[PDB]
Amino acid sequence: MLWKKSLSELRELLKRGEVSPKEVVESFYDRYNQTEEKVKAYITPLYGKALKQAESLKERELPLFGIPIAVKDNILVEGEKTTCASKILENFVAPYDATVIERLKKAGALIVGKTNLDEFAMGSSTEYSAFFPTKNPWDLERVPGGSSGGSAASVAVLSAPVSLGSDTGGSIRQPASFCGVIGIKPTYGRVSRYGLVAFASSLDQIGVFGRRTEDVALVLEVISGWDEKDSTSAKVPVPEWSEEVKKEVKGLKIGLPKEFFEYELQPQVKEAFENFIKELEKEGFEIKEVSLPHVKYSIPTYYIIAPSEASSNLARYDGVRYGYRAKEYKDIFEMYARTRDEGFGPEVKRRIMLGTFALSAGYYDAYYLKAQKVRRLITNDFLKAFEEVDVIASPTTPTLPFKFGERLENPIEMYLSDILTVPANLAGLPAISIPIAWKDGLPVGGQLIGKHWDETTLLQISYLWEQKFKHYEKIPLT
Amino acid sequence: VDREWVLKIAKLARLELKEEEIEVFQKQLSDILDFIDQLKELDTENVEPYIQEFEETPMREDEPHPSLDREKALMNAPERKDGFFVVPRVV
Amino acid sequence: EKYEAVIGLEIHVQMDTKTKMFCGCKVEFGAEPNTNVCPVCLGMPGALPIVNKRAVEYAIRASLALNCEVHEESVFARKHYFYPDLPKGYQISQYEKPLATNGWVELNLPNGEKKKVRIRRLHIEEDAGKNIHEGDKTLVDLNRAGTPLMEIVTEPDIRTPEEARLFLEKLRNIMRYAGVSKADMEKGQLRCDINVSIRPKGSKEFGTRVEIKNVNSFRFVQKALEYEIERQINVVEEGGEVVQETRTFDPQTGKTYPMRTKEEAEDYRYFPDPDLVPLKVKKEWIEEIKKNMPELPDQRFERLIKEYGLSEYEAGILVNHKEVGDFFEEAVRHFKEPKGIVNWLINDLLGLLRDKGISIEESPVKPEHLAELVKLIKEKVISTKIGKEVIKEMVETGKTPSQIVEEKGL
Ligand SMILES: Nc1ncnc2c1ncn2[C@@H]1O[C@H](COP(=O)(O)OP(=O)(O)O)[C@@H](O)[C@H]1O
Ligand SMILES: [Mg+2]
Ligand SMILES: [Zn+2]
Repeated sequence: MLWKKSLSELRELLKRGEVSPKEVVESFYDRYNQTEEKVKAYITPLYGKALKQAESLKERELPLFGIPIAVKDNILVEGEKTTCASKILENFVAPYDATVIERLKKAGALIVGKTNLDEFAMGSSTEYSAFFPTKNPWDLERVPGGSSGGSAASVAVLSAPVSLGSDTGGSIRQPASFCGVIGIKPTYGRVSRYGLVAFASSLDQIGVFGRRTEDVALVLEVISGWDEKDSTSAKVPVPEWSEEVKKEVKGLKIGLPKEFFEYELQPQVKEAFENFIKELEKEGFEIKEVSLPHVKYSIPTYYIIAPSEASSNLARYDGVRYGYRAKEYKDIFEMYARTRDEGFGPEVKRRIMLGTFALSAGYYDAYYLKAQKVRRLITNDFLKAFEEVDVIASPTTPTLPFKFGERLENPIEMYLSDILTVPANLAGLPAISIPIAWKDGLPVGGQLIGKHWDETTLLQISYLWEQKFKHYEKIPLT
Repeated sequence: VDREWVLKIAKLARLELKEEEIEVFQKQLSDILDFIDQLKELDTENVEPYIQEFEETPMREDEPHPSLDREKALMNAPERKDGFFVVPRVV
Repeated sequence: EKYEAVIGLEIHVQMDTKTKMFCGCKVEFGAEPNTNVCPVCLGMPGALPIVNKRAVEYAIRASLALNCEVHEESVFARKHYFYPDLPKGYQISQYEKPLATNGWVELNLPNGEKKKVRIRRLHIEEDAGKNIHEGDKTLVDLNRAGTPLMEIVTEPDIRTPEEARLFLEKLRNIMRYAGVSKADMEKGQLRCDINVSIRPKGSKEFGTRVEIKNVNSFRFVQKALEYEIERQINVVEEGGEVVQETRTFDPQTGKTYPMRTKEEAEDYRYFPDPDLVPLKVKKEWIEEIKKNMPELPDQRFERLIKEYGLSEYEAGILVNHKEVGDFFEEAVRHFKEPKGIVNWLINDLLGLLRDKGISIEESPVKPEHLAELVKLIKEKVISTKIGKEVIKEMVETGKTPSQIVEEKGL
């Protein structure tokens, strides 16, 4: 049905003129119109604009020639609103393109819309979007995850085939898990953060959602690589991932962290994960218990580091150069303090307060500096475990997709969604969430954490898993 | 943690909290501060704070790049005048 | 006098780079508001800083010229505060782990004695923009935001308003000789905040500190200090305690004033900018900058005294205004009569250019013309009396000495 087709199916059709870019966009546009009222994946749909851009698109040999792509609304797309799902940035028109958007555009991709998120990418459910909640296409009483809720969701309903999100502490993987889709956050430094509205600079990474491992491997290859506009982007050559996913490496090893046994899992998740591992064992993977003596400290560490960097990075939203400004004020001080109280959502305001505390002199040593040290302890656990094993596996999430309002009561209950996801951001490691089962009607994600720069292996295992378990065929909303 | 504390931190952060928020953020922040207080247990004398690996500091040649068009630089501005960003007067 | 003044200075020096500290926008004076500006230097969402290599190179050179220990690893830190001229809500500078530390400047005092003022630190940081007030509004130009600065902090080693000025003059001259900054207060290239306390003579304890901000010339720092020292001595001997505050200086009145606003400073919430890796400075690069260091004023001073046999009065003039020494040496090259050339340069040309209000870089009399004129005086082609008549018209016209000798008869 066209929107039902993968990028391989679409590429062959586009290369031989059997279809045009415009038709592709039209197809997904329809599926968008079918789904959007229920799902609410987008803040700013740009199918209209992509239609027009498609007419002038002609060179077919471009790696992403006719491909529609949704983009999270904390990644700048020039000339269109980048809201970060915030009141403080509604009506902010992006004056420049994120480096990844430049690279996709150059590769023929067609940006089809700006995707909903937790405000400033802080949250695990998308409920903190200042505008409206995005809903899980497999059960609209359920959350799609966060913060990249809309990017996961739209890939799930196939209102777009492939999608960009960002991952500070699980913001691609978790949503991938919840929406029954593939989602990867590459090694810290693999993809530029130029044009990515910064949350936690030392933790943020753009990543990719898709339904087929090749789709994800190609979009990632396109957007990855050194950027001169980003000091933290690595000068490391990008592997030819599209040619590499399909290969098979013999005698790989999987680590099951002993410390993860102590983690409260829903029985359905536990069952699905055990089966994922048994089935991988059958295919010849060696399965080993590993130790990460410090992982349990990941959450506390993250919820000191992330808020801290966030209070710093959000200092700039001030009513002076752009965005929202309060209407009533007697002073510059009031202008500042009113603009911000009114423009920022509650979770954001919470991490700002916590952050400016953790950086305050007198508390910096016991808070942020301490956390950055424990962070090295946690990274070192991984480097040592990677001496014995090739990837580390766990569930992506301790639970099945939860209900709206369920984790808004105590802010902390929201944080606990991240317990299996944050360790990879702390260690700067790549990590993928792939769908491993459907339990009580709901997707379950399996997570693989790889060594620095080893997205190849993560992707390879993802390709092998999909051949056994064809999750790309499970399409929600008919 | 005090009302005094909440107000002092919000001042630093330039948040003019509404009276509803001051009370909620008292409990929520207290809870979060108890929640994240796990790290004292660990010994970090003799642990280096985390930095990403790098061989040399990334630097850039001293050569001009085309600036942003002033129109685009100002377009988003709440108030502009004569090429300037406009804010209420400061002392 | 019973008391003693203790003075420390905090100097921000603008680096003569083409480009800003953390983006590729031009550093230039008097552009149209918000034209040399950037997603980066504008503190736009998503925009990342990239360190300027020449800014780094210049800051190392300046550190060495100030006799500092240059630290092979230093860290950019975020310094947070909210102000309309500071786009990101923070200034990127250095804190703990600055570039350079433990240096010194030598002052030559009128009485002939030489004194040292220690440099506590030199660190790299970016500038903020500039505000203009107009009615009930402030107008913000961010052209200057992100311009590279060296923040130079003195130990409280200065004892006298005159010493404070002399320090500032030497610092300027070292910066100029090293070629790192033009360092003229007039153009905002050098800022200076003054800190001062008093102390019973020969005491080792430190008195309560007053900070005087936005003093705009080397002369004004002397005047501000002159008064403030008097002010504090009055207070103390009247039985009062001197109170710790920031004050302002009015050039028109020559007085220092407390501020109407009891606004205390706020925690800067310092931490390493996570957009940047540590500044790692190879020993090999320090060595290379050390080996290729331009000549510095104290060195030049002894060299001229030797190479040309000038007096300490003469060489001092030539070294304190570098372009005068440069002129002299290019002239002495055309005609190897050093004694004759300094005479005619100092006693004649300099005063004639001053009167016409013209700098030595732009004088109609080129080093060739002075060397030529001094040739005619030495070789007895013309007399001193005639020589003084032709130099006046040389300045007036721009014609060679030989040109106007012919045009008017030998
Ligand atoms: N009692 C004092 N009298 C004069 N100058 C002082 C005194 N104390 C500090 N200073 C000067 O003030 C500047 C910095 O002061 P300091 O208190 O050391 O750092 P800061 O106040 O910037 O954190 C230095 O130039 C130092 O010499
Ligand atoms: Mg400074
Ligand atoms: Zn710039």
